[PDB]
Amino acid sequence: WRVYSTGSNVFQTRAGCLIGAEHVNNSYECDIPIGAGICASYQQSIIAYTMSLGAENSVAYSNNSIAIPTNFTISVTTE
Amino acid sequence: QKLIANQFNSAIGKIQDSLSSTPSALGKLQDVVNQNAQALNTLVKQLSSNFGAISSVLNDILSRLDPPEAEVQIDRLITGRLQSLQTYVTQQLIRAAEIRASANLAATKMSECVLGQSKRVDFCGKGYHLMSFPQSAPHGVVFLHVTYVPAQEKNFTTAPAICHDGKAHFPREGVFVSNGTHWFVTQRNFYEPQIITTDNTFVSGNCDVVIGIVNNTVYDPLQPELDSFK
Amino acid sequence: ILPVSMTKTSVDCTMYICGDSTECSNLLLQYGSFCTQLNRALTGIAVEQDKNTQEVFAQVKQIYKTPPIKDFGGFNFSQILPDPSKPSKRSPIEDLLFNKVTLAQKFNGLTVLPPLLTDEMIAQYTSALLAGTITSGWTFGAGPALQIPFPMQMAYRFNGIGVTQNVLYENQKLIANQFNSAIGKIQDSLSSTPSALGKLQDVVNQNAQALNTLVKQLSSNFGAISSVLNDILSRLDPPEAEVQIDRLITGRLQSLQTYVTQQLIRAAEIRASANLAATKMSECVLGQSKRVDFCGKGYHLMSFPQSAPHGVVFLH
Amino acid sequence: QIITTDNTFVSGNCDVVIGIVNNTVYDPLQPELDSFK
Ligand SMILES: *[C@@H]1O[C@H](CO)[C@@H](O[C@@H]2O[C@H](CO)[C@@H](O)[C@H](O)[C@H]2NC(C)=O)[C@H](O)[C@H]1NC(C)=O
Ligand SMILES: *[C@@H]1O[C@H](CO)[C@@H](O[C@@H]2O[C@H](CO)[C@@H](O)[C@H](O)[C@H]2NC(C)=O)[C@H](O)[C@H]1NC(C)=O
Ligand SMILES: *[C@@H]1O[C@H](CO)[C@@H](O[C@@H]2O[C@H](CO)[C@@H](O)[C@H](O)[C@H]2NC(C)=O)[C@H](O)[C@H]1NC(C)=O
Ligand SMILES: *[C@@H]1O[C@H](CO)[C@@H](O[C@@H]2O[C@H](CO)[C@@H](O)[C@H](O)[C@H]2NC(C)=O)[C@H](O)[C@H]1NC(C)=O
Ligand SMILES: *[C@@H]1O[C@H](CO)[C@@H](O[C@@H]2O[C@H](CO)[C@@H](O)[C@H](O)[C@H]2NC(C)=O)[C@H](O)[C@H]1NC(C)=O
Ligand SMILES: *[C@@H]1O[C@H](CO)[C@@H](O[C@@H]2O[C@H](CO)[C@@H](O)[C@H](O)[C@H]2NC(C)=O)[C@H](O)[C@H]1NC(C)=O
Ligand SMILES: *[C@@H]1O[C@H](CO)[C@@H](O[C@@H]2O[C@H](CO)[C@@H](O)[C@H](O)[C@H]2NC(C)=O)[C@H](O)[C@H]1NC(C)=O
Ligand SMILES: *[C@@H]1O[C@H](CO)[C@@H](O)[C@H](O)[C@H]1NC(C)=O
Ligand SMILES: *[C@@H]1O[C@H](CO)[C@@H](O)[C@H](O)[C@H]1NC(C)=O
Ligand SMILES: *[C@@H]1O[C@H](CO)[C@@H](O)[C@H](O)[C@H]1NC(C)=O
Repeated sequence: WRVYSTGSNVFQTRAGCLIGAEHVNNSYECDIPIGAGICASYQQSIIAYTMSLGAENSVAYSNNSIAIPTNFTISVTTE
Repeated sequence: QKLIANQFNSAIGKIQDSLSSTPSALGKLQDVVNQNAQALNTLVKQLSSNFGAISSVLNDILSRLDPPEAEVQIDRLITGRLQSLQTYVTQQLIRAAEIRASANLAATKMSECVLGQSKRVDFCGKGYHLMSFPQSAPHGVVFLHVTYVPAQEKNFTTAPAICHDGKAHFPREGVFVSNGTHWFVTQRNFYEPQIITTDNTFVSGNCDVVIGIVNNTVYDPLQPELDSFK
Repeated sequence: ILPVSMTKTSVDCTMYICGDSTECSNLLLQYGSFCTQLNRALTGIAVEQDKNTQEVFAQVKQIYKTPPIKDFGGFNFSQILPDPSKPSKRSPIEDLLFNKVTLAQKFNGLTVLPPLLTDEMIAQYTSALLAGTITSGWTFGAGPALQIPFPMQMAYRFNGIGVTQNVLYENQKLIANQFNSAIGKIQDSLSSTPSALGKLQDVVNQNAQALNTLVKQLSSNFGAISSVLNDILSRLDPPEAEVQIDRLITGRLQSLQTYVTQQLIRAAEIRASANLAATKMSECVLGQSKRVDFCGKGYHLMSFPQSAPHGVVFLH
Repeated sequence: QIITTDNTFVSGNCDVVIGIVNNTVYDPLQPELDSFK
């Protein structure tokens, strides 16, 4: 079981030793759950990154501003 | 009505393709079927296990150790098989409890969504709930929640109340909104501005108490009719 | 207070039972799928714990952020919103809750997988929900978030419980003072008694007790001449030591089966509580409930969620 | 709030309901119509 003992792609995480998947500084959504908030995904390579919890969105707010819709969209959702 | 009909028809169409294309859409039912079949198979496969005996075939025990001693091997096999059946039945009981909880939730969903309309804000899919339709599935029920999702919002500047001759006017239903120069009252979920009237609003207290009042004139529909007949 | 998850444990059934002894491992293999079925059940309940947290907290598609210019009409959310000063983004009441719950180490065979969402991420999700229910009322839980001035939002919430709007605005100072006093009182209320967090601490204690009972069982012998397999192999030759090893195997495997059944029952219970917490998060904070006792003693207004170790803490 | 015909709606004669009690109900339209016609 000496396979996958290469040193060029050996990583360390709070979830454990991770081999092969190259670590990146970017962030994305969940693809494959490793423990402790790290997820691995495909790309011609495998990468492992820290989770992104959804794109940041800030609501413009003040003591005298409102926002009411001007249109609707119907939708159907299974369960 | 035309736009609502077209959107509803398009959604009811697209849901079919959504189920068709995705290979893992129905995972919650396939999980149940797979778990039951797998438990049954691993039960049967356990029949050929040894449990520490000279053999795993029953008849071989009866022809290789003679009744005075083969009873011990028979007893060991009996205990092993009985323990395996015990584990299978206990797993089945726990899974049946889980399915009972799921079925009670499904019954509540049927009663509330399908048979009526539920104000529970996130009990029937994203958005406000309009109606729902049930659909049968091999080991479950499939709902089609039809929900009203607002979109295309835009900014406005409001005040909590309107002052007019010193009497604090408030909206009867909805909220005052301003387009920049004028003032309007609108239903809280759709932008249909209507000129402010003494019928669209109500009064209470007076000017000095509310915190964010603004100055505007409030229409009075009785005045034009009264002035017509002087 | 509601529990939502318990520590994701797992046991190496073969290694645990046989304790590195190769011949014992060979003998145990004759039993078949027991050692695979137990591991599979433990993995199954292990995954469900991540499912519970993802179902309770991840109710929002985006991570909202409260505005910098804090002018919430006199309401003072300082005790509830995240605190920049601390190294973590935890809020003061969240910090008090994290302090109020205290302890699962390395053993033979046992292992505890880390949760899929770390405490920082859960605190971030709760901050997102809190900012959403502060700035946008209830709309953000059912569509694109619409800002609305907070005093007006509370004025409309009053209108939802049969009290007209004008009762709020003419009493805004009193409402603000009462709300701030109650929010400030929640902190010392929690700090007052160790029994406040009974549910979460009880969950942790029960898990630890089950794990300890599983580990302590090794000191027993189940009718064998000794508890250590090496002693068994030293005293007897294989044709006679096989019976003793089988005895120990049945005893240890029965103990493991009891532990796994207990964990399955507790998993069902905690998953029921996590579904209840998810329902409360969906209904109370994201909206408003006409269920007269589902969200606190009295007529209901918006709530605020808070993260706690292995659970949620609602401020109804 | 003082009773008016605006925040009050009408149904039937005065006999059918038990507990009915007499009083006057102000009208926000009669004084002005009488004043100006
Ligand atoms: C509300 O949104 C709908 C689409 O969701 C708009 O309908 C479109 O209107 C344009 C212009 O009339 C048409 O070219 C499209 O074919 C319509 N789409 C559909 C699906 O019918 C509608 O116009 C929007 N309402 C307003 C007031 O802008
Ligand atoms: C805001 O609303 C007012 C409503 O009065 C708009 O003013 C009217 O604009 C229409 C445009 O055709 C004119 O016909 C009316 O005569 C205007 N009203 C008056 C009293 O003159 C105004 O244009 C709107 N502005 C914005 C930016 O929405
Ligand atoms: C909202 O906040 C703004 C800024 O803090 C307030 O604006 C001030 O209002 C007072 C009273 O009308 C004026 O005297 C100041 O000149 C305003 N300053 C600025 C920079 O705008 C505003 O009053 C607040 N409104 C509410 C309803 O709270
Ligand atoms: C709204 O209107 C009221 C009444 O017209 C204004 O209050 C008056 O302000 C003037 C300022 O010179 C004083 O001389 C009057 O004595 C005030 N009257 C009362 C009854 O308060 C008020 O300033 C206006 N506010 C805005 C924002 O337009
Ligand atoms: C809102 O409440 C917080 C409570 O955390 C107030 O913060 C206190 O402010 C006073 C005076 O500045 C300090 O002496 C305290 O140490 C602060 N913390 C506490 C826990 O009392 C804050 O002043 C309030 N008001 C605003 C506008 O934030
Ligand atoms: C309604 O009750 C509140 C208390 O719940 C009253 O507020 C108190 O009023 C007294 C006397 O004005 C003050 O000494 C207290 O400090 C107030 N407490 C708070 C928390 O504000 C309020 O006055 C009552 N309303 C009426 C109309 O009597
Ligand atoms: C309330 O008003 C009704 C209607 O005017 C009163 O009913 C009349 O009472 C007088 C008393 O002398 C009788 O003579 C009439 O026969 C009653 N009916 C009608 C149709 O006039 C009633 O008495 C008043 N008071 C109460 C307490 O009900
Ligand atoms: C990624 O981030 C780490 C920590 O901030 C830094 O040391 C490193 O240089 C960055 N870039 C790469 C390619 O790792
Ligand atoms: C309101 O205006 C602000 C500033 O121009 C903008 O950032 C915000 O997106 C607007 N509101 C909406 C709902 O787009
Ligand atoms: C019930 O109400 C009627 C009038 O509505 C009154 O005459 C009667 O005395 C009441 N009965 C009791 C027991 O108070």
